[PDB]
Amino acid sequence: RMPEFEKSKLHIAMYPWVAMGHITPFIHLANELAKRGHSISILLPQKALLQLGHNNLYPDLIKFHLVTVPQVDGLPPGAETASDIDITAKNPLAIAFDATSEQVETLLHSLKPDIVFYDFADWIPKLAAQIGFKTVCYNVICASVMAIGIVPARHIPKDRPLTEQELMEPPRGYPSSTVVLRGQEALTLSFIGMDYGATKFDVRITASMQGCDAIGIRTCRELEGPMCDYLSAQYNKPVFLSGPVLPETPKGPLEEKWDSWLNKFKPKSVVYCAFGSQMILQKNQFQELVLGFEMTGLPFFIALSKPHGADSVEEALPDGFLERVGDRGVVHGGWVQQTQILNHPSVGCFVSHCGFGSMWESLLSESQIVLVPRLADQILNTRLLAEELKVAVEVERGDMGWFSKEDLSKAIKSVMDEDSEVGKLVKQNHAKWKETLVSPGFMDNYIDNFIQQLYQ
Repeated sequence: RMPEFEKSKLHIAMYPWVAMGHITPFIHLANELAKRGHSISILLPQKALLQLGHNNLYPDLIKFHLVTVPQVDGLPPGAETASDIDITAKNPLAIAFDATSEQVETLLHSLKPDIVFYDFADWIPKLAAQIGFKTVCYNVICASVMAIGIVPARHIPKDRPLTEQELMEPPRGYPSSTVVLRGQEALTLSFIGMDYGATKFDVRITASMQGCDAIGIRTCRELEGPMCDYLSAQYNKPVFLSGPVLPETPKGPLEEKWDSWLNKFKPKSVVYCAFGSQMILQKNQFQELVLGFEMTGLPFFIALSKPHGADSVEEALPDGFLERVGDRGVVHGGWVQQTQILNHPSVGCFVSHCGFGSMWESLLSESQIVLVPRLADQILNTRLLAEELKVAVEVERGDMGWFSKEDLSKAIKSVMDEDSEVGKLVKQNHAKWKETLVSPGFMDNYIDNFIQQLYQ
């Protein structure tokens, strides 16, 4: 036997893409790593520090280092993150981001970290070779959108935009016939061939992936093992999984008004619906939605933003809706405590867009899962949950993402009717999966095994 000793802690630096949606998960990962004693240097612009710094739970070990984003052609005056731009400024922000290379080179030279985590900064490997650190290309998304998009096995012609049936065809070798985009959904993958600064996106991501020592993904073998294996083979790189790195669930009690309203109903009977804080619907689609909920005859709590055009949610509701729904249903256009609502024992169904966080809140809950995705990562997550694992159902679509009230109602009723065979299938499968994903230590073991891989 060699004697025990206390393995020495790592210093890890992170330079994530300058979006609140990229930085926040890097911080949550930082917290899990610092919890185990490791040191983390996170490089970010000051507006991000201002908005997100509160998320750092271990300031003795997690330090923030400011990175001034240069001014360039096309860039709004004070802009440091994607929160400060419209989609017409995407390339200035990318060019500006790439122009932070000198300022981060200096910081990394000064900090001398063991490992650096990055995503969109494909020039970080060049610096690794200079300064002598290892790199992980850490992706805060699911493996499937990575596997189906920018891999060597997909030819992406550099002169013209990609076409619908090209985008719709998975790369050769892609290990699923279920977790795929159908027809017009392919269009949502268009970003893979787009421009993103001086270069196209696929060139940047191909370089990030090819240049790293390991690929990191915010996911699990149990859900996306084959996808991870596929990526590994495509880039000839190891793939380290962190697990989903979910933040500490907000405790704090539920607003008295909503709790009393929910207590009016039988256990596991209310349908809750939210598509997260980004998305906003067209007025007619919003009206199909609420009517779809009326048709179910079930009680319902809808937390959606007022649609484009309207002055409030009340204004947007079709004629007579409030009167005939009365007790049964709420349509709230402001912020709600999503977590505490889903945990109310009266809630029994969650209708969501299958964004990353909502996917995981769904999988970990006791409610049945109904899915209405918009973006490529959301559709792919949805295929995983509804087609492949069958722990959820997905609402059918049409042109432009349209969903019928008939289909929305049918889906909700299909999982809430006690005699529905589809509903029993998804309920039992969901319970099997939940049991695996909350078995004690499951998340911590992902983190601890991730750290072990970092040590190599």
